[PDB]
Amino acid sequence: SHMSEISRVALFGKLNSLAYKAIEAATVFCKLRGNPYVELVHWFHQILQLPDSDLHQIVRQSGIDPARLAKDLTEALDRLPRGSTSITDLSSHVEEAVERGWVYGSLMFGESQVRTGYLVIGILKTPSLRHALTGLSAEFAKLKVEALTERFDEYVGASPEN
Repeated sequence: SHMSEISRVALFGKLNSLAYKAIEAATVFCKLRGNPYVELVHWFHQILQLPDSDLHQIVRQSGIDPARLAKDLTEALDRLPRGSTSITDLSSHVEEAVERGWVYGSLMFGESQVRTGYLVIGILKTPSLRHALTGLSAEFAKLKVEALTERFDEYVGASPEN
């Protein structure tokens, strides 16, 4: 039944419009490339294609080299398996990141929607997701979750997710 496991419609339904539209864009990109799963690297690459976001600002305020990050994400994308003839699906890590972003957004910040900065915090607080993230770029080892949780507004500045 619909009540055996948490549904994607409920889980992803907690995303704000920027994050959810970027899941959609990531799916379209993933499919064009023939990659078998929509992954964190597709989602983060699509978020960084926008004019601005929490992720842009967190990169800036954390002292990450955004050009290096862009290089690393492009290279990770180019290395994914291609020519998938299977039906595309979402990576388990993308589902898990939304759950952890909901936990921190709703409990730590008292907020009804998950913005991309809460996705970053939820990832950093989960060892398997943090390992996946740094696997995409060693730049993400520069993130400091204690700073990001205590000084969130300073890190996200004038992000449109405000």
